[PDB]
Amino acid sequence: SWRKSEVLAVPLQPTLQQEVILARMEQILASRALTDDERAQLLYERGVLYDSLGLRALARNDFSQALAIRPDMPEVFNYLGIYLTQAGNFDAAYEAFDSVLELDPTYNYAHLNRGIALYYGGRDKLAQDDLLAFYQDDPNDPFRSLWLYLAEQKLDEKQAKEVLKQHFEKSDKEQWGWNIVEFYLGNISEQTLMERLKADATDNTSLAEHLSETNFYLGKYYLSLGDLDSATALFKLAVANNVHNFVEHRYALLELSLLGQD
Amino acid sequence: KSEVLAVPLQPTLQQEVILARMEQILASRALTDDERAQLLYERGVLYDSLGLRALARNDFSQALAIRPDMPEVFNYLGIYLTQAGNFDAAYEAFDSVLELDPTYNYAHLNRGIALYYGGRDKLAQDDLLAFYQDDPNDPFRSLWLYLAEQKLDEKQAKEVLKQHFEKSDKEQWGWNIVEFYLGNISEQTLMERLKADATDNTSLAEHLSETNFYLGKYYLSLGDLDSATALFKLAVANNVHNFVEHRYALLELSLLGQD
Repeated sequence: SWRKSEVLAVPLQPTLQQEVILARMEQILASRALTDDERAQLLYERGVLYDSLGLRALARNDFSQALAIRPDMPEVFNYLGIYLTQAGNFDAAYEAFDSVLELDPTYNYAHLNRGIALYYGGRDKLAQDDLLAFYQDDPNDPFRSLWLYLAEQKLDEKQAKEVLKQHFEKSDKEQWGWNIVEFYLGNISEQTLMERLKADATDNTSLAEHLSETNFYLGKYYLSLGDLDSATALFKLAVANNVHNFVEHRYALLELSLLGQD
Repeated sequence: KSEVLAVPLQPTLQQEVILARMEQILASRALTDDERAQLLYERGVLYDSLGLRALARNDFSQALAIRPDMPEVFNYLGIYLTQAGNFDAAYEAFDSVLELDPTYNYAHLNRGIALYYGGRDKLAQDDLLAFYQDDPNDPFRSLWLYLAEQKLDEKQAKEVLKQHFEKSDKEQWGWNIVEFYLGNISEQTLMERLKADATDNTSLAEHLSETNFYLGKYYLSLGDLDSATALFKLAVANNVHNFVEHRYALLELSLLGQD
């Protein structure tokens, strides 16, 4: 009923170019004219594309095949750890991100992703160490502050908001996601946030991507207030955008999976 | 509040396992032309069901090149032509379907829909009446016939819908939507019945996909573009890629966006 009043995108669809590329990849992979390094590479690329299309099992199959050809692929263990997190296997996810960082200690995203895994794994203090490390590599990225806030808020919400406020204040305030931060701080209404979101989006994909991020963070906000019905609706609304490779899409599905259990 | 939404449908592990296996079989020289054609068709159907309609059309076209007597393939190719807005070419594809196989009934539904979208409502009504006649208890056949008749004569279209409802067993869930069309119940009541009838996330998504399309068409026919647009997006958000209502919610949204 209320759903007709929401800010909504057309759920994202595969593009023709993406489909053309997958068709060509099938043909090249089928041919006998690739060296192992060229194969491992192409399998990784196809895996990234399939993940981006929401086909995470086909992505996993490709990543794993590439890894068996070329073991030195932090990029693959990264995806594998994300998928373990999405599956609720946090212990194994930690071991995957540990492998990422042993192969390549500069592969940053493993801190983000291991942090998220630790968060969902109930290890808030350790999550903060990884998410702080990630934040430090780019303090202007509002999503890094949002994740650090999430990891501090169960323990000390008051302090979490003080920290988030400090992060917002230090930042250049340029990237759109700081709006989500201002909503979390109580500076703006949800109406103001949604207005700002529609105003910023200029086509369907930018709209879908804002709604995927924003509805996930609104979902977590309501969830942490104990409003399960709003949280649920908001996670569903996030996923409806079909931004398959966003962290917020992944963990919106995860949060829905957790609400479905209880 | 959350119960009027489904979790958007996702590929299942089995669907992805089947695709991976299909790739390796197609890469082999183990297939006769007839086996290859069939496997290509099957992959195409799966691709289609996952929303990967260009990969599907690739498989379908290749299958047809190997085995030209495939009404099944022309039917999908017709559907894609309708989705793409190429209604004349769509009519020709469905013509080929029916010339290869006059009993390929769904071609009449699909050509009907294509004629509707192509603005040929009287021609669309011949195909949709014929499709109706083949299964009068299928509410969706009455809904599409109604949609086609209502632009020409709304009073008459309603009176035929009313007779179709009356004559039907009124069992299938789609008759609820017909009841809303007929003015018997409120939209809220429809959505309450939908929630009560769905059993799990996939049937909820499938109901929401159908229902939101027909609600969107109702609003669109009243000139309420905003409600329509929301409803069509809400239909698509279910990810029921292979439903008529999904395909044409997407088409309607492309027509609305073109404006």
